[PDB]
Amino acid sequence: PRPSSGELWGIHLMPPRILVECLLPNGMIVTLECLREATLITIKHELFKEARKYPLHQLLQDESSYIFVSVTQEAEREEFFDETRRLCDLRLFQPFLKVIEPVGNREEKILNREIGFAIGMPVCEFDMVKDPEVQDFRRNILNVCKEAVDLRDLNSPHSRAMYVYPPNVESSPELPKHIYNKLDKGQIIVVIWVIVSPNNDKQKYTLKINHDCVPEQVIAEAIRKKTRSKKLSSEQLKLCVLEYQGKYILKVCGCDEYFLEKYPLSQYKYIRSCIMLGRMPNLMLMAKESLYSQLPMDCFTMPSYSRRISTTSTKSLWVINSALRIKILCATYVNVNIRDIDKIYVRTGIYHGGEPLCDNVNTQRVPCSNPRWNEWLNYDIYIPDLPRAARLCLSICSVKGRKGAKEEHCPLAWGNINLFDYTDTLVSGKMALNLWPVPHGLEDLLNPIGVTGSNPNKETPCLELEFDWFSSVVKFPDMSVIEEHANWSVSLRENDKEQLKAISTRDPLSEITEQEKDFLWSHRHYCVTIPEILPKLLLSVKWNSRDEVAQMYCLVKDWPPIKPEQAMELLDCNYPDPMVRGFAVRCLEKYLTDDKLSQYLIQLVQVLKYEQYLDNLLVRFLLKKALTNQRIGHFFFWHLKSEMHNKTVSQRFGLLLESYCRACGMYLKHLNRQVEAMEKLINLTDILKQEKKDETQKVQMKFLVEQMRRPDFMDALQGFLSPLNPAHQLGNLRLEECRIMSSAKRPLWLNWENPDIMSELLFQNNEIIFKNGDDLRQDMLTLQIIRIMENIWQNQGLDLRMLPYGCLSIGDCVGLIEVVRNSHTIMQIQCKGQFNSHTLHQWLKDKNKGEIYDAAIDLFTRSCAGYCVATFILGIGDRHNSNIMVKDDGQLFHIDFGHFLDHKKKKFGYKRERVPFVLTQDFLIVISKGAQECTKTREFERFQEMCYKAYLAIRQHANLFINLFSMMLGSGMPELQSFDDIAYIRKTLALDKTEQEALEYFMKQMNDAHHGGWTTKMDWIFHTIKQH
Amino acid sequence: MSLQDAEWYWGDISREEVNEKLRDTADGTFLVRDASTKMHGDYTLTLRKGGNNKLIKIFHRDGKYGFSDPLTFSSVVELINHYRNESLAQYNPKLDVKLLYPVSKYQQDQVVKEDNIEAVGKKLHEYNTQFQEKSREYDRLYEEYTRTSQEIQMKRTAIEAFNETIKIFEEQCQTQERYSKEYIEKFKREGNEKEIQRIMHNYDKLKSRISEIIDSRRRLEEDLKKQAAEYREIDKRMNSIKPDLIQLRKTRDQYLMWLTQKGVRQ
Repeated sequence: PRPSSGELWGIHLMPPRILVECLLPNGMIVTLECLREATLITIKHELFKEARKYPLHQLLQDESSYIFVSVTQEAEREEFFDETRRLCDLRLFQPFLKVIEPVGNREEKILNREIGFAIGMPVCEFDMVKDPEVQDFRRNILNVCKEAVDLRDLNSPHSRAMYVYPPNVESSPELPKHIYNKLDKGQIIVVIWVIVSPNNDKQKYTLKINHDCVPEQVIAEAIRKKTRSKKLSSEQLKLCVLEYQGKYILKVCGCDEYFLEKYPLSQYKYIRSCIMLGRMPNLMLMAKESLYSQLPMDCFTMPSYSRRISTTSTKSLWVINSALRIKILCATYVNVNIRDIDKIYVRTGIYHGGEPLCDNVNTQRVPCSNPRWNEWLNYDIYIPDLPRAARLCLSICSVKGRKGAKEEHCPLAWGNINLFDYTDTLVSGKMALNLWPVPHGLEDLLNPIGVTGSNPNKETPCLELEFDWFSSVVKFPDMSVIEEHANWSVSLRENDKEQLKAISTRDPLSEITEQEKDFLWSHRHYCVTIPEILPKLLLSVKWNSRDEVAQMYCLVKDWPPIKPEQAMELLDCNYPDPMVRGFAVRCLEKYLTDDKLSQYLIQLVQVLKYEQYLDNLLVRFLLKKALTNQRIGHFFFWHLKSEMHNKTVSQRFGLLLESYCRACGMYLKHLNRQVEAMEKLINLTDILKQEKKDETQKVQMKFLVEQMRRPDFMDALQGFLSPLNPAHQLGNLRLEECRIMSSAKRPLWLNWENPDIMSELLFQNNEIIFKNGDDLRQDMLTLQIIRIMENIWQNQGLDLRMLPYGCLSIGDCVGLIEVVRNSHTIMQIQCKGQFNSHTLHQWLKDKNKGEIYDAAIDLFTRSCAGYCVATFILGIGDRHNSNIMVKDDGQLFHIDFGHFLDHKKKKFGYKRERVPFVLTQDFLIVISKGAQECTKTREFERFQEMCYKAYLAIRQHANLFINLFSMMLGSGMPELQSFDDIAYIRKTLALDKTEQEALEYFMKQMNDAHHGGWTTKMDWIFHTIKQH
Repeated sequence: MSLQDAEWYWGDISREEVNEKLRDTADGTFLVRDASTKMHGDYTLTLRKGGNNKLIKIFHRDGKYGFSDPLTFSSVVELINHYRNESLAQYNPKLDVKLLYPVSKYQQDQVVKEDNIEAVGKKLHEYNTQFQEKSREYDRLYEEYTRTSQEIQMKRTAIEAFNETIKIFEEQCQTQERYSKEYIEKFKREGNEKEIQRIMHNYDKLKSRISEIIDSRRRLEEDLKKQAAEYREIDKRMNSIKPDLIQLRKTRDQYLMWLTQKGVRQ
């Protein structure tokens, strides 16, 4: 288990000096001893000096006439045009260099190498792909690239600044009451800083303005205060302000977050946070010009592959008068133990999303050692009834029948195929399909949620199929044809209206009866009056009848758009129809704010895996957004890149990343600095986890220290943007604060200076944990959900302070984690109290003496309520004093989630909804400020109502969370695999109960788990206030 | 004749529990359970049709019961049998299938034949123990499978890199041969012998270099072969224990349910 992807194949680090084989153009070979960090400029020069001592030396030209080519660890022939790169940074397969005269389109070659580096794969690999769908994607997606780059450079330089520095804003300007009341009669105090020439002194202005004010008005007020002493005519003043108002721009002190857009100030997230937290907003004023000057010109260039030439009886599907027939021929091999298995067979099914369009069909059973069927399988479906998104889902299965009449079936390998290709052609003739390994945890014989297409790895079980032929190319019919047919397919009410409404208010995974379906379908024209019933109407549709589908098409054509929160459902694995999904994208296009798109990016990227084809409306929409807003583009890039190792999506994500990198402008050089930083950190931790694993910590710190001081390491790990938040610039490393953490995977705790000139006001330290070895996708998802919960609560005037710290997966079990400062585990706290129940409260007291004591209690209480409710709903793996933390100012939060939903049911069998975060007496004592009888205090009653409100607020937004989890089923998370996995949150949110029953259920859970203490200020009959 | 003693009436089991039971079964398979609302009167019939589980609400008003609006029954048992013999076109005239295979409580509980709560408890302990053990093994195997898969990919990519490398060194040889021949003819014709051997010496060096690189690739091909064999054996062993591990889990879940049932309830 020791192969390495370091500086050479098989070697993590080059020795300080190394022999490099140099292949001269005259056929000679010169062995040169090189410093591992020497540049190619040095090496080339040293080589051509030495080459004089070798034969046929006169045939060599000026060294300036040549560059180096070699083989990289990706087995590409790479030409080294940038001779300032270091030998150790080249990613050589083996230490040799070949001398050639540079040919060809240099600028394209250089840009393709930069793209290749960014995405983790040489773009030349794309040119080899025979699949017409792939080459068509590459060419056709370029339109979206051009449309974005044009739209970016249109209103220059302002439209460019907006692309690079988009406004970080909330989704509405509307202030919740708990926020507004913290203002001073609707006004905020802000501090505006200016760097004055010539000594770059810092001057401070404290302003008091309406929260409403646009940045330009903030600047206006600043001009007023500045010219206070130099008194003038009010008209010249009002006109002075008017003339120079748009001469400056505002910036958050400490990070690269600008206010370039006329949103009200309080709608900016930084400012909104400052109000909520009672923190002084510190902004920096600068001339518009000193920003617009920085902004790189982004030029987009049409690639070569857009400049190449690529080389009658077309029957409507609907006039093919036959049943569906598919032939299973043979499979090359299975890996089974012949002694443990009786027979193998191929299982098949025709699907629309997760629903079978007819019954599944097995081949006959045959011996393990001879996988041959030659069988036409007959499906109970008429070829013209095949919906556009129909798929063949299959598996090779083993069967063992050794106990009674009982047998055990196991899928060995699976594969899905679109019945129509991306041009609406019904597949025909022979096909060979390389199958995929069955996902860990999956027990079903088919895997219909899985991606379609052949396993690119051709050293895998290969199934030969054959589809029917109709002596002609067969195509899905035109929209004109379908629309016409619907017309000719179509040739108490107060109770009905109120029942439809009731059906529409239920959650996406709510049971719908056959009665309700026939009811929905029969009132389909009336359903437009309640447009958000669309998902349920769609699932009432019989997708195996062209008659019904044609009619359903005519409805979604004119369907009124519905909110993003609901349209996203139509992009999960249950709604595969290209019209249905088009409608969904149109809703996103019109109503999804950039803020919400960023908020839900993780899910929107994941549902790309569900798309039948490379080219679709969703991917064009996402790429467009990624290319018109760089904060979206950054995370777009990193979410795609982090999965490039997963062969089920690396083609699709690779092609998508290529087109993004080609058009993203200068930000590609910033991303390349991030990727090389991450690559160095992977290599450094690989060494610690492999070579040096049986060494002590002290020795490991010695090695770490000497490595980080090397020029090639310093160069790469200083002066780049944080991938967690690229508004944070990572400057010089503070080596004395960097360290390897104690845990097993060997995380690195890294610390950078912030080169922002006003870093003392905010983020003096940028600290990150880099972790190589743990799968971080579940933490990232859980932290995301917490963030969304917190945002829901805030919007309802519910101030429950959560701490959804940054966690970013950046590749296969590798990621970054934000460091939360001044925070300690409960265990650590009890260990510095010997400790009773009161140690925690006492700890908190000492850290918040005097007037600030109550603030800490309050903050502890609110954060406690938020995590109590969030963990209950999500079923986070049980809490203990090591995965629960508290800050010095009393903010409580949780870490290390790594387990959720009904994972425990599947392991132990016990059918129960746990209460993961049980508030022990330690916590109760804090909330009650030390009272003897904690549950009977007003503070505990206040804490309770917080929990009740928080709970109902998430329940009221149940659609959003069910849809967000549903979009993850195809993700590769063992814990999040079927809709049955999402059933757990339907339980905790008590979605099949009334709201009042739901709150009753929540109180009953808390009581059972805390053994009493949770009381109602309602009467049990009407839930009306009975006290105070 | 009573709802409770009916073999297909399963009480308060979930949708999901029914999905598991009706999974991959034949058309006509059915069962009845409490509604997911738990409104104390409403029950749900679940029927297998065309590879799909159908939920049919059982409407309970006055003293009657009905699929459709005309409430024309008196017990749930009545209704199920009335459709169990005749066709289901009476419900809705489209694609009648009636009700032909019932998922029975009774064949399930024969799996657990221990008399006392202590006999059951003890066998639950054994099965649970075996299950957590055999889970652990299978998890361990999957990690090895995953590590082995990755390494094989690295090695495939490394073999391609050797192939490209070897090609380039072979090109150098051809380059050296294109050139040197017109010089050996001249260094002989002009007396120099040491310069000739410096050419030959560089050619020998290149030749031996190519031969070491070719052997290195040969050795990697051999390792790839061995590891490809380990990989398929790891796959065999996972294929062997998967179905046994599934069965065992259902047995554990069954005893646990059985224990629950013969324990105090509230």
